[PDB]
Amino acid sequence: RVIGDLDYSNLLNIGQEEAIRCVLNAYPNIGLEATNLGRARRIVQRALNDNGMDGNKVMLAYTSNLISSGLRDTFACLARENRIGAVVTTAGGVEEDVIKCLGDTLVGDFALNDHALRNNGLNRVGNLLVPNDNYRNFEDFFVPLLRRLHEQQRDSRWTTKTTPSQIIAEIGAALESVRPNDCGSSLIYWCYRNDIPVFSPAFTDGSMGDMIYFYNYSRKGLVVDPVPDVRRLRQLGCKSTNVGRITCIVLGAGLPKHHLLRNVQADAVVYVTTGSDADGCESSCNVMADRANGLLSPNCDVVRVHGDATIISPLLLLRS
Amino acid sequence: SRVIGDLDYSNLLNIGQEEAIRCVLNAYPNIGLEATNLGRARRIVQRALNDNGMDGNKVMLAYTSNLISSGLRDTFACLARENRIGAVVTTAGGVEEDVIKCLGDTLVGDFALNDHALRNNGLNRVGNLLVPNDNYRNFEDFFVPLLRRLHEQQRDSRWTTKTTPSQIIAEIGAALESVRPNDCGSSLIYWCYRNDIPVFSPAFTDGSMGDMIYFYNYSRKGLVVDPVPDVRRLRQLGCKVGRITCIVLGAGLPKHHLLRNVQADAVVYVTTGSDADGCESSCNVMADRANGLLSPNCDVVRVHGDATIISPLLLLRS
Amino acid sequence: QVVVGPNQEDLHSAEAVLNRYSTVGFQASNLARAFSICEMMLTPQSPSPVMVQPTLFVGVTANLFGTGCREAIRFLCTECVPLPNGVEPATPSPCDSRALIHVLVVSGGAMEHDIRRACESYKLSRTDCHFGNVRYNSSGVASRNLFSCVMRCLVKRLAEAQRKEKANREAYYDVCSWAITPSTLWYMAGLWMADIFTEALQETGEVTDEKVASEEGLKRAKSTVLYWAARNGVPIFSPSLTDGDIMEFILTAGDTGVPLLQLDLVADIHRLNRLAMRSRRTGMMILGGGVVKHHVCNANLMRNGADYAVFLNNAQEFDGSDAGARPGEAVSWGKLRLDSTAVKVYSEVTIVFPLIVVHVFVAWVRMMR
Amino acid sequence: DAKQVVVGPNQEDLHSAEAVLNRYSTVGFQASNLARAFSICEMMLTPQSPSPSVMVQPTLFVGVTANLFGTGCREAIRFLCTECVPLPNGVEPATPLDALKPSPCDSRALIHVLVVSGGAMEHDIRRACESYKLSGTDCHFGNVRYNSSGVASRNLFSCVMRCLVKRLAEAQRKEKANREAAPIPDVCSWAITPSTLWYMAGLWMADIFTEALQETGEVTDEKVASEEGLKRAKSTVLYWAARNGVPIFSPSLTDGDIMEFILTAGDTGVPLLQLDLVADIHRLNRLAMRSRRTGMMILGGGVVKHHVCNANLMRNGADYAVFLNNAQEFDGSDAGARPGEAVSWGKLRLDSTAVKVYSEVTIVFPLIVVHVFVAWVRMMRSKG
Ligand SMILES: NC(=O)c1ccc[n+]([C@@H]2O[C@H](COP(=O)([O-])OP(=O)(O)OC[C@H]3O[C@@H](n4cnc5c(N)ncnc54)[C@H](O)[C@@H]3O)[C@@H](O)[C@H]2O)c1
Ligand SMILES: NC(=O)c1ccc[n+]([C@@H]2O[C@H](COP(=O)([O-])OP(=O)(O)OC[C@H]3O[C@@H](n4cnc5c(N)ncnc54)[C@H](O)[C@@H]3O)[C@@H](O)[C@H]2O)c1
Ligand SMILES: NC(=O)c1ccc[n+]([C@@H]2O[C@H](COP(=O)([O-])OP(=O)(O)OC[C@H]3O[C@@H](n4cnc5c(N)ncnc54)[C@H](O)[C@@H]3O)[C@@H](O)[C@H]2O)c1
Ligand SMILES: NC(=O)c1ccc[n+]([C@@H]2O[C@H](COP(=O)([O-])OP(=O)(O)OC[C@H]3O[C@@H](n4cnc5c(N)ncnc54)[C@H](O)[C@@H]3O)[C@@H](O)[C@H]2O)c1
Ligand code: NA
Repeated sequence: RVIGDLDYSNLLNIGQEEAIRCVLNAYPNIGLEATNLGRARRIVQRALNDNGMDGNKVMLAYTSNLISSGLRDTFACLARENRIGAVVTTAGGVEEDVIKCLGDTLVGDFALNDHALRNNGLNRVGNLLVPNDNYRNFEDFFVPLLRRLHEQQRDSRWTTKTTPSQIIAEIGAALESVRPNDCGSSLIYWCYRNDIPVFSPAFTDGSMGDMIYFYNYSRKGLVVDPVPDVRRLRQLGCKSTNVGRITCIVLGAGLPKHHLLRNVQADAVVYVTTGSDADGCESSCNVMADRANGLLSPNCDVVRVHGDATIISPLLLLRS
Repeated sequence: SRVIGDLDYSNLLNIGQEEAIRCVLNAYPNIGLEATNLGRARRIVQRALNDNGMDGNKVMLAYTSNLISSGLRDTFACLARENRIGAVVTTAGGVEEDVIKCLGDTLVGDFALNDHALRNNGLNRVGNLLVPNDNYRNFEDFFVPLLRRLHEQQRDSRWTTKTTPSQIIAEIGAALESVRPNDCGSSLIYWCYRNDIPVFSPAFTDGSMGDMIYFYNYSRKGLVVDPVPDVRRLRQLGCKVGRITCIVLGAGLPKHHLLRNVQADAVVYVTTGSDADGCESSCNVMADRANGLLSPNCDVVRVHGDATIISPLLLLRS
Repeated sequence: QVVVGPNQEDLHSAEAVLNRYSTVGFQASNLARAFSICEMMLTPQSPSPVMVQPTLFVGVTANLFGTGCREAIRFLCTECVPLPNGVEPATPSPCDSRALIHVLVVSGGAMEHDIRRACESYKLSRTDCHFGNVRYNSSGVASRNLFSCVMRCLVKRLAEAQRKEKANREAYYDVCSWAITPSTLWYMAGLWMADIFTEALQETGEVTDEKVASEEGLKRAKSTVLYWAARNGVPIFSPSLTDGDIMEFILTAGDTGVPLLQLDLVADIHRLNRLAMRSRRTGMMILGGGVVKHHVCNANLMRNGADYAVFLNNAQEFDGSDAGARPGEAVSWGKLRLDSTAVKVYSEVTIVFPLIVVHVFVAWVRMMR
Repeated sequence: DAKQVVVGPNQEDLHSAEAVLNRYSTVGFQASNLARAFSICEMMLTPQSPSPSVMVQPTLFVGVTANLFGTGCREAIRFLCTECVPLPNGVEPATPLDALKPSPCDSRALIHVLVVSGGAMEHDIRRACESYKLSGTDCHFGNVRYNSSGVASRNLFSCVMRCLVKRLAEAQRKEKANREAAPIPDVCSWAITPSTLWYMAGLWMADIFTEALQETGEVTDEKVASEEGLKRAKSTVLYWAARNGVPIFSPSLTDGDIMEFILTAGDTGVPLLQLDLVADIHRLNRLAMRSRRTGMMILGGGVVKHHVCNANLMRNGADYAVFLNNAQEFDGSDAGARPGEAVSWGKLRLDSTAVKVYSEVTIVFPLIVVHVFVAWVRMMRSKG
């Protein structure tokens, strides 16, 4: 509860690896939004270790643009090790994870001329670039799976695989069959093998909706129903057991944050957002305003760190 | 009151267009969120600019340097011309480019303009605005002589009369009336001199004026800028029938210097910074009360947004 | 041009002030450009590279229906101007929009705020829920409050109508017809808004008289954006409907034995991406960001870009999001054309959006009338 | 058109912070901007050739906003002023070297000149007199709280920064009396400038702490009040700033907590202290103009960000720059300005390399110093 004083000169004799940790360990006492990072790190680290498979659960909510960045490889390590219990992300959070098995995302610059990027077939994601050929290959991978799912839903009275959870789970299965080499580097694949449900209620908002629109223009049938995913996400977020320590890691606050914390009863929450309270939105993570709306319980441990999750999340997920 | 309203926009089709825009600006206090703050701020600013005239009360304006690079400089000039402002608190660029825009014009551009080409074409960028280098070449012709006079005036008095930015800025407006008698009518500093409105700038050398001083001192050393008596001054003007309203458009050195030394009964914030910065510019109402910038009984409203859109709606006359 | 701001003379009329925003720097010039681009969306002209009037896709943030923007969006759905004789419109939820706007994409919880503001009143600061300095009261899911009764009648009406079509139909002519799509759900809600309020006003006990309840129900129903959206026929798309307050009623209405409703998102993306594909000149006004912004831009992607765009939000570019993206980032994907004119107004919506509606939209429908 | 691939922290490099920070280059968004900030800082510490218009050690212009001395960045800035690695073989200082003793501009440390806002160095002094608590009325500057007692209180802080004002007032009176007895030449020599005020402050911090520790009665023995005073006075950056000789410029000093003591010390009858701002910009803009390659690292924005780049404007541009604020560009301010807006004026040069890390300081600046700065003196010391 007090700001510390670190002798940086004392780091010259200790090892360089431990030196960088000596500061990151002191982050809870540095001040301002490093304290909130240090508090968030203590919550995330203890949750990723204790809440593996002991009546406890860890649920990850990330925005779509953060698996366009390199964090998707870090997120994959979490689901690969069965540390995550559930995933909540907008449609793009599922798409580009499968995309980056069919191609590479490149680093660019915010200053790049977007008109020239169009004439050069480059889709800009902030300071990143996704070539159009990546989505041309995604069409080759996804539109067959849509035809498989249509036949599967049609001959089953439209009630066997209608929700995004089952669809995303079979996306990892189809990624295991089609591309057995690169599938090990995708978050959706490990969520299929480790049996981690992925939730994306706004499913058609993205490239997947475009693939569905192209397929549904000739074969009108394939449908999606996201309301059972709400009952499903609520089923996984029910601590009547009273021996549940259920932590929610929300990296980037969009539809993931609300859809997760509204249906899941979390004992510990970590916000990594950038929006400001002046927006008056369900993204500008306001701790006490979320408590008033039922997103945070009055007895819930919660911390909010303000900054780009590209800088925050690696320091939070850094294993000690 | 204290409830969100419901405005039949279709009812504006029959009323006049001017009255229609005003009818909506009048319903801003109950539209919601950071437009309610605009409506509350407008009622404070309007009633202040009307009452705080010559009846015993005071209105003090604090604006940032970029806001006079924009068009608001002419709006501010109307406030000081009418003797509605009691005191002005700018950083340092609020005095420079106000005098500059009598010796030349600022132009509109775009944030996307290539800055390397702007440099090679002698165009200084202020966000989406442009100030040609010729403007500062003329300011060198205007200001360097004024420092030459002030240096003699300080030395003959042994640094007792013209040491503070207040007296310097006051004679800057006087020099602007003498040198350029035509274009001085649009300058804020000119009216602050004629109507006797003190202008405060404790960080005076941070800007083009400091560079002009740097050239002048490199030949004749001796000039002195002593800004600590301006603090005793600004405090004496804020020490309290006694209704002191403070209009702070944009935060920084304008905000702190005003609200730290002046005890205001009404304060209006128009800022963009976020509380996560942990700085003064992030106008936090309760935190500023904790530091003595605002009294706990002070009426205050904070608008979050670009003052370029807010200030005209707050100053628009009734 | 020269930088000039509100003068001595033109500080006495709001028109000249809003007109001089063009010569005032920073975000007033962006707002003045937003003024012009909106008027360009309203000017009948030739299709993209036989004059047409552009079809306007407007996307709204959910919480923005809690504030006074609900009043202005209602105006965009209410008033309608007949198209001139020599201009053609660029051509279950219908798509026949005779109004200023033609498509409405809203976030989850938006129409729930639209419903809830005709039942009670939203309070401001200086159990009750918060979204900024505004406060509303979301009562229990199975409460006696007026909002809960309206939303229960809605869910019950939808469930009973879904069963009828299910029992009715119990390759290319084999669709899941009993599934209800977000555009149809809010459309039918607008049709039923009159009768649902009259029935809920009785079940709550506020007015037991059938006559007064019928008249008061219509008055409260006419205030919602859903009513005029259904009356004039603008489709209200919402792929994020699954994350709104309405799901609290849809889920527990299934806790009494009856199965949950069955949503469909493929019907929405088809109708939306087809209204944009078959369009010939399109406009785009996005209030805020998030799901609504990407959904409208992605719809116009099927038309190799949109022509006009105005983004009113307060989001930043450094986080690399589709909410804080620059207008440029749209043309790289192809969601915004090359021969386009767009602008982003970096400011809170509640400050800039009322000005826009009153300054061009109210004035344009008066020029044409 | 060469392009790198987007890869983030792997399975095998989440066990070492060195490889996490190294891979920040290929993660994306603003961690790549931090990766540049790592590199440009490493260039600022590398002995390079003169300005592209004989190797030199670039002069580093560091800029700090006031409230950051309340948080842990005070510890990192102190490191920048404390450690003194000598110049190698065949390298000159980028700036060829030229009572109220003025500020020496011969910096033997990692940074060479330090510009701050008003109220900054006040936070440093009051953080050896007290201890900041996280979330005599308590003040708030965000997540942190401190105690602000009366101007004439018996708080250790109030005692320190009155003996400082009294020492300055009596020293200014001495210089005024000596130039009164002398014939008129002609500069105003009794006026103290912010650089001298903070320089003579850091010189006096030891004795002032030993005196204030006694006047407050916290320790009654002199030999261990003298020892405790120096120990407290070795924690401030003012001490290492004066010792190693990095000047502390501050044009906004008039807007600090010092003025509460300057004015109250003048309410007894004696006149106020007389400040001069032309002497600071002359020294600052000449330290920059005379240099041959200049580095720039500013924390936050405001008066401090514009003052250092204006100093480099006299030099037709600075060579290196790292901006670390969370300001946005739409308001068109000299805080939220892009690095490009600097090169349009000529503050940053055309043949440059810079980066802006759009994120708060406390997250990034401790990482900056511990990844290159401490590592770069470990390189220059352990290898040999
Ligand atoms: N540009 C993309 O990344 C992309 C790609 C594919 C699909 N989409 C679609 O765009 C829609 C909206 O995207 P979204 O909901 O996933 O997020 P978003 O783009 O809507 O971001 C909105 C909020 O998330 C937070 N945020 C965003 N980026 C952040 C960051 N780098 N660090 C910290 N916080 C951050 C901010 O608070 C922001 O206000 C989605 O439905 C998605 O399907 C976007
Ligand atoms: N009644 C409800 O249950 C309810 C209400 C609101 C949101 N939600 C849920 O939260 C999810 C995310 O909410 P969202 O779709 O509104 O996006 P968001 O709240 O995550 O933020 C969207 C972006 O648009 C901008 N923005 C948002 N509101 C603004 C405003 N009033 N003024 C200016 N700019 C603004 C912000 O920069 C923000 O980054 C939604 O998909 C929804 O599911 C539910
Ligand atoms: N001791 C005091 O009473 C005190 C404290 C602070 C400031 N002030 C006065 O206010 C004036 C201006 O205030 P300032 O210079 O401290 O900052 P500021 O209020 O002028 O804002 C500077 C900009 O830099 C950025 N910034 C500021 N702090 C940041 C942080 N911790 N992390 C990331 N970005 C940050 C923000 O975008 C901010 O808008 C100063 O001249 C000073 O005199 C006084
Ligand atoms: N901008 C210029 O053209 C110029 C000219 C000469 C000197 N200077 C010097 O640059 C230094 C910084 O200038 P400053 O006074 O603008 O401080 P600043 O630019 O650092 O102010 C930044 C903070 O003020 C607020 N702000 C900024 N612009 C705003 C706007 N348009 N609307 C609402 N709020 C806004 C925000 O909270 C922001 O975080 C000063 O010391 C000044 O002497 C600037
Ligand atoms: Na403070």
